[PDB]
Amino acid sequence: AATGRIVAVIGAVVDVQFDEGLPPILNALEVQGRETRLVLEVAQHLGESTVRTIAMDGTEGLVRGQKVLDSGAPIKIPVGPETLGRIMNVIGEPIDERGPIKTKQFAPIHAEAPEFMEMSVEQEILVTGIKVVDLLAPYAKGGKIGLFGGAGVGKTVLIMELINNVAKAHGGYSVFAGVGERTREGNDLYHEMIESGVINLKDATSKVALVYGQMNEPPGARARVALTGLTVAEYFRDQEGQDVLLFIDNIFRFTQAGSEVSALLGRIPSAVGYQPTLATDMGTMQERITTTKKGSITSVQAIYVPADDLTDPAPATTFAHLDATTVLSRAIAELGIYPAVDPLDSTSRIMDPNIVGSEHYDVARGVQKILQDYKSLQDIIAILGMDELSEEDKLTVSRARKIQRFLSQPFQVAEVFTGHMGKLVPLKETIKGFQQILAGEYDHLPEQAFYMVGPIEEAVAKADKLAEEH
Amino acid sequence: ATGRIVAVIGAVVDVQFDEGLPPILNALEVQGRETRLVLEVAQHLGESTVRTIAMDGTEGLVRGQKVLDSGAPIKIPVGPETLGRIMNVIGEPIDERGPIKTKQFAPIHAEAPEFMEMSVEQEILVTGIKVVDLLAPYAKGGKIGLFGGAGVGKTVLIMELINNVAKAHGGYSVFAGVGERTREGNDLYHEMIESGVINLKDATSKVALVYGQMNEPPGARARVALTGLTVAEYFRDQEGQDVLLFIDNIFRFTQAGSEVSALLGRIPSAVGYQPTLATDMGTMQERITTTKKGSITSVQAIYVPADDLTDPAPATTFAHLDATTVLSRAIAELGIYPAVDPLDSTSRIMDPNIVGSEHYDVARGVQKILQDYKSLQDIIAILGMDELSEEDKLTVSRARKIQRFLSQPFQVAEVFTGHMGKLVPLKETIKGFQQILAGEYDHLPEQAFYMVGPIEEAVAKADKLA
Amino acid sequence: GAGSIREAGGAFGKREQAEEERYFRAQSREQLAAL
Amino acid sequence: QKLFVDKIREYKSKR
Amino acid sequence: EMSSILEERILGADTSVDLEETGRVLSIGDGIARVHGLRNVQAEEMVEFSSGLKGMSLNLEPDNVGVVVFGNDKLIKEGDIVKRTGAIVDVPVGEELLGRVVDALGNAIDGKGPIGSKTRRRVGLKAPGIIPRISVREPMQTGIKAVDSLVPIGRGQRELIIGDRQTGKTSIAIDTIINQKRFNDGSDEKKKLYCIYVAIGQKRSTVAQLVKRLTDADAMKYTIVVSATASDAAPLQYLAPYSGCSMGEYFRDNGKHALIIYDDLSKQAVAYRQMSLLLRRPPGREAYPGDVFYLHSRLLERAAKMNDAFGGGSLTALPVIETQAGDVSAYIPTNVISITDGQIFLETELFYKGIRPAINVGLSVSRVGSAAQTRAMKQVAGTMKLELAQYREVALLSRGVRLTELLKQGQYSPMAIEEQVAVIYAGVRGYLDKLEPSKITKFENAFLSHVVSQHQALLGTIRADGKISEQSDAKLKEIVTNFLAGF
Amino acid sequence: QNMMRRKEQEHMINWVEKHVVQSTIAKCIADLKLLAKKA
Amino acid sequence: AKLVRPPVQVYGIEGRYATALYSAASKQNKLEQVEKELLRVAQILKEPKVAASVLNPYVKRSIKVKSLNDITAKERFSPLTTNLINLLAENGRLSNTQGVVSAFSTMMSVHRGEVPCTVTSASPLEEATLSELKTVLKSFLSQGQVLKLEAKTDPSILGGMIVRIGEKYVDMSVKTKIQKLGRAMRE
Ligand SMILES: Nc1ncnc2c1ncn2[C@@H]1O[C@H](COP(=O)(O)OP(=O)(O)OP(=O)(O)O)[C@@H](O)[C@H]1O
Ligand SMILES: Nc1ncnc2c1ncn2[C@@H]1O[C@H](COP(=O)(O)OP(=O)(O)O)[C@@H](O)[C@H]1O
Ligand SMILES: Nc1ncnc2c1ncn2[C@@H]1O[C@H](COP(=O)(O)OP(=O)(O)O)[C@@H](O)[C@H]1O
Ligand SMILES: [Mg+2]
Ligand SMILES: [Mg+2]
Ligand SMILES: [Mg+2]
Repeated sequence: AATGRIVAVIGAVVDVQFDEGLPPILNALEVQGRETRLVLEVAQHLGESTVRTIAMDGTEGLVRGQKVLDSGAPIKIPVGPETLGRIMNVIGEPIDERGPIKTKQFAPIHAEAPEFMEMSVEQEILVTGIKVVDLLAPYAKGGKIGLFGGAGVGKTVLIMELINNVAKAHGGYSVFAGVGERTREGNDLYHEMIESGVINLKDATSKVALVYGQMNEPPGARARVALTGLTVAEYFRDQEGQDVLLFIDNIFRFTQAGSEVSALLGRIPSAVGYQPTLATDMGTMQERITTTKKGSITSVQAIYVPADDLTDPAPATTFAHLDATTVLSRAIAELGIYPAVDPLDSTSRIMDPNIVGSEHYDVARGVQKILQDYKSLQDIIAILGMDELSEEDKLTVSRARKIQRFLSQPFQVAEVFTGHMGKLVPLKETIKGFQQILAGEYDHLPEQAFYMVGPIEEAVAKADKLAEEH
Repeated sequence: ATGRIVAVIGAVVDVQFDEGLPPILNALEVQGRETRLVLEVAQHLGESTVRTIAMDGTEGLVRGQKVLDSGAPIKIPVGPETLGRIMNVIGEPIDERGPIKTKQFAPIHAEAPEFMEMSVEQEILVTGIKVVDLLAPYAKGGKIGLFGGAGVGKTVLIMELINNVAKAHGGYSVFAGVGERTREGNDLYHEMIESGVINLKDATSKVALVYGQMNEPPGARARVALTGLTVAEYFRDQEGQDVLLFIDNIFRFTQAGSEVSALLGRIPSAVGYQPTLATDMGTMQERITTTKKGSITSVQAIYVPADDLTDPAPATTFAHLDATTVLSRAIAELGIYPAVDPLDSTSRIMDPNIVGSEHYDVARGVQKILQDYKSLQDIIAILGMDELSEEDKLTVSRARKIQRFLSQPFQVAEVFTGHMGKLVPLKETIKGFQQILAGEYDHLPEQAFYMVGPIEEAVAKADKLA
Repeated sequence: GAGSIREAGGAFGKREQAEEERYFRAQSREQLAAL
Repeated sequence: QKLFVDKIREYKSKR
Repeated sequence: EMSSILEERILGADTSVDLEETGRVLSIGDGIARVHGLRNVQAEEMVEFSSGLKGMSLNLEPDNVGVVVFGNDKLIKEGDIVKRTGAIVDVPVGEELLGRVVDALGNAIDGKGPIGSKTRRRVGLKAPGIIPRISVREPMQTGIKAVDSLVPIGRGQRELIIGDRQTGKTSIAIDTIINQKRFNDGSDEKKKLYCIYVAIGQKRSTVAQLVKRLTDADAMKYTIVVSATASDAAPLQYLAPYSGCSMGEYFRDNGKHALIIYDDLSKQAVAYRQMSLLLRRPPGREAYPGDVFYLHSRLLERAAKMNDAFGGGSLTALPVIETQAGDVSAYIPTNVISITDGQIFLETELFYKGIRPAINVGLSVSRVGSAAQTRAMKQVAGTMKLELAQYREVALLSRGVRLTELLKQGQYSPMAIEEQVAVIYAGVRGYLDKLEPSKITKFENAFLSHVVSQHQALLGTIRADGKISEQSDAKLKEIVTNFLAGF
Repeated sequence: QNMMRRKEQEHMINWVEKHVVQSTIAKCIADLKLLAKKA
Repeated sequence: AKLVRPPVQVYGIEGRYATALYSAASKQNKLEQVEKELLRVAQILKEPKVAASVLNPYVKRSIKVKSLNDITAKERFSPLTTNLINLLAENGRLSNTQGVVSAFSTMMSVHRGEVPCTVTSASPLEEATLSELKTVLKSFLSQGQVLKLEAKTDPSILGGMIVRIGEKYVDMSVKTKIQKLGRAMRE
């Protein structure tokens, strides 16, 4: 293998000069003579027998002339069933303090996306248990989902609820990739999965692998940890034909770390400061996250929306890479409704009367229509007043507020915030309850009876309790 | 050491020293000029080359001209002889009264006072102005800033403060004109001559003037603030006096720094400003401070570009002041002068333990009623005055009366408004605003509180109009 | 762009919220009586 | 050690 | 003295001279020295200039080294000799710093002699991983009613204080620092919180006033004040937060609990922007460097709550962010909002409406929430939060006005948790819907005086149990009804 | 007292240094011998 | 093929061309004759006629190219020197010729074990103690290295000795000693 020498160190970008045997792009290089392991990923060939690499760890204590050794292949992580229950970092090292991950096969994190002939068109609705995502923007078994939202709207709480429900009702080796999020949340997730039997530290029967690169890692690690998790999921999908789950949180940090190294990589900025290679890098990543004919990868991705923009280049670019987007609004969470899903901005590709039937589709479209007319009537309520509106308009606004409340739901992972019991509602109960609220079958009940309940039965029970107590 | 000019681009002149490279901040003298052209070393470039900044015009500089290193930074004459005189950036008399015969000279580049020299006493300084004394009172020895866009009253307010505080003072005063109209400097000189403050016949002068105006190259406008700083620093340290330092305008310091930074080969920061904006502003502002060796009551006018208070220069200069008097154009359009924004001016001695519970309560009640009126402004503007409750109508009436009462005629405005200048003691201010808040004048019209002194004059004007 | 008066959040949005929810609180405490 | 002795001499001389 | 200036201040001075590896200044300007040589100098290593100055070797370019100067570059000339130190930037850490005012490198600036520090600690260390941490459970008591009730803060949390200029952020931090006095001199050892205050880019007289406020309340015996004021070089204002964070990590790694306030991080971001623009690094949005999010995240990730196998230590961070004209959607504010575990939004509109502290309870968030509260405060604060919400949507309504006037608090008056819960009890249980709001604060002043003068046993039981038991609830009902009769 | 003890002492510390510079080729020989001890 | 790295690395276009020629001659065992030839062409190109001709920016390129080729075939140079001058003439780097020769000369210098050593004193010192200094500083070198001394005098150090050998550097001056002891006496 080749042997190089560091010739420049500027932040997280390291230039290495190879007198012989220039390493191909995307190879991993091991800096020699360090306490821990520092891996450099080749990014550019600068000519003059010099490459420009990105560091996967900190670059403190690096010397010009320090010897670098070419590994001969991209960052190869250990993949297999032995990574189940374990935690690993970007370069595939155990960070749970449980010894080494002893697999028999190693897979590079840089591979090609599946071709066009390896695609699959089958769409089966994935029942979630949450009323709004099941009614308006239903998920597909094998499709990329995506959860948009600003800071403090409930992306992590919603992804924990989804992990709970699906990954426990599942039998297919889920995989969680923590990309540039808080380490406190990583510890909380680890211990919550340990207590609920999903991670079994004894006599391993665990069904979730963990991959964690958090906010304290340099941009290289935060930009390649998503690909490491993706590689673990790709192995579980290909060499076992299993149905795999891939939870990524947060996926915006991948593009953000790319943007953070772009400037030093020697590239003119694009719009909003992003790298000129935002869309094609995001596409190279996201086209491997897909259901092929060999297996399936149901991918739930939390996507940070900077300052509730939703037109920022990173969210606007990731919209096209999804099937059932679930946008979380802040104005809805400030109404006390949770989850904060925006009904007039969430979208699914299986919301088709030939996929979810005519009843589900009609109920969803009626909910969205009445909420839009509610939005339109709010202006008249603003300037005229609620008194002069017709009884037609008053009744439609009442139905709209009641549907708003009924879209909320208590989560089993949000007891600490609300103290209420976690409710999981089947699909038919949701369809029937919204159909009955649309029909007017409960126009005699207070709107506060539908707030934070399960099906409509609990709504009328809460109505009865509020009627007796008041 | 003798160097030779090897580059001239505007105000930035490169010099190449064959031996004895001068340190940074040194003052170099160009040989062969009709007057004195001083270059201030700013960077070392290697190759035995320095990059200076010229304090005067650079026209006529040839590549190869001789430049001698003086061996020290720009040194100005300091002492009690600079009182009643005018000096430029480099400390030369520009009043045609001969040299300044001092015994000591102080470099204009000194280190800021350390942390252990800071004093913490916060006694109030009464100005005679209603809104200032009420809502954002000044402090003896604190740093004061008068923000404001173009043509809102920064200079009128600073001349009013000079009229009220400077001549009624015991110690010394220093006025550093930094990039402003030269005719205003002439007006100030002649006004101080007629007022006996500056005496051309004996040594009883009480103000030292330092002037580098808007007709000066950017180097002079960047260092004349430091010249004024140095004069005031001598009067504080070596005399122990209580000094008054007036700076107008302190924004031109940052603006000239930006103009020269363009050519110094630096990547620009936001709004095209120098990358070293806050650091230069800090190294300048941390010298304008009261220590335990003397006090410096600093009043600085701060221009605001395009009426944007979030511009990097004012947004950076906010954090250096003990009391900010933010002027507004929207208020100045209503004829309310001074145009002080009541809901944007602050002070660190607006503290009940300092000013008294009565004063604090009156100020906070005035501010609360003005904020209520501001919140109502939208509905008032769209749905008319009728749709307010009568409580809201009373709040609006009292708030408009308070707005009119915050206005005041200035003694310096006796030439372009005609009304006599009113100087309102603090007790009259507190009493009048407390009475207006209590509802004791809900029968007088709002135009009766406009441009008056104490509240009795508002009552008299209300009677006169009827 | 309907509902913009409520999306802005100025004076005419806060009063919209107040008007609407006071009306519906009255109607709610009245409907709890009829039950 | 011209500076060992000087710092102890000149201060002793300061006595 | 008369002999104690030579006896060991000279005779013991380590006057040894050794062969050291050096470099040579090619150019120097705006605090960025380009040093030729130093072939073996490490990245981010502290170097030392021939004129006593110090600097950090940031850029390692093939032909030179970009050394940022910790001080004034006026003393540095071309051709000067830059000598290595061999060590990455480190600060002195220990318990001796408690009660001192230091600069970004750990040097005493209060004139009380050297710090008797035995150990040193890097500033750019790595935050603890996933294993050494545990859930944030212990409450960090601020003494402010709105914070301690509606936006509670745990030990190991990162709570952002964000607002415009002159809205009350530094006052929130100072109240939080002063309040820990009751716990620090008490008996229970694991309730002691050693505060740390980092002043970045502030005026020097402001830090003097702040040290005076903290010593008047005798709150300096457990506080470290790191100060990189406006006149200090940009590298010092960039290094101050990491120095303070290492000083707090000392406590966090040794079974103790610390608290660190970065006041503020906008000025650290500005100093880093300057320092990186002068190194010819390409600018990003608003000319900030590309990795400013990393700059703040690797700092706020070190505020952790360790488990018991690591000592059970803690480090709570309270970053401060100033916004321009209430624009919370800016670059650095959104970065730090994405990093932290919640926010405390301050507004000038609420500030001028008499609501002080102007904590917007609608926008204020605490991602840990109830897990960081005592049981009694939780019992009352649940209903208080819900009632305040209900009032905020209809702005009952009189109860909500009573509650908001209850939330108002003076400056430098941090209450105890027992008194806080008693007040919010007397507010939510209905005994105040009879008074007019213009006497609410009067009632609370008199009521607190009466309770602390007469009923120390009830408050002692509150402080001991943590729950408002039915016995305590009944006795408190008695006290409040009798006083309301008296009032 | 502490005020006088401070300034008088810092004046003292200034006296000695501008006095020693006022106040010898054995150093050049001592420097040659001390240089050989580096090895 | 792949280049050979000179013992030192010079940067810029001067360094690029000098490293190029070092790798060129080292591959053919001709470093010394091309060193002589390059110093010779430095003398040639500091000629007033030739310098005013080729450094003139508004003289056409091929004209000075053929002039350089003429003087290069007249001077009976190695094919490496001819190729270097022609390559400098094509790319338009005639202003960088003496920079390139200086970089190549310092490459050959450091190739001959020549380490730059500098000693400083307050006043000029004995030459016998200068020979002692040379012999003692020789001990800091490996065998195969050469002493190239430059004794400058600086009366501001108040006495002592400031030795810098290569990049290692010892400061024995009494000025830095009084500075150190004074900062120790203050703190
Ligand atoms: N809880 C409070 N009650 C009453 N007054 C307060 C309170 N908090 C702050 N103030 C006052 O409002 C002003 C704000 O001062 P403070 O330093 O706390 O805000 P800030 O966020 O640090 O603004 P800046 O740093 O730009 O000066 C101060 O004059 C202070 O006296
Ligand atoms: N289903 C919910 N029920 C109650 N509160 C919730 C719910 N979801 C989110 N929240 C609240 O909103 C906050 C946001 O937490 P988080 O999931 O980390 O959002 P994000 O990661 O997008 O910033 C939570 O701390 C929680 O208090
Ligand atoms: N206190 C005042 N009273 C009356 N008129 C005023 C007052 N302040 C400003 N003005 C008017 O507004 C104009 C602006 O004056 P000036 O102080 O020079 O503004 P600036 O210095 O900010 O450009 C003045 O010509 C004056 O007519
Ligand atoms: Mg999240
Ligand atoms: Mg003006
Ligand atoms: Mg502050």
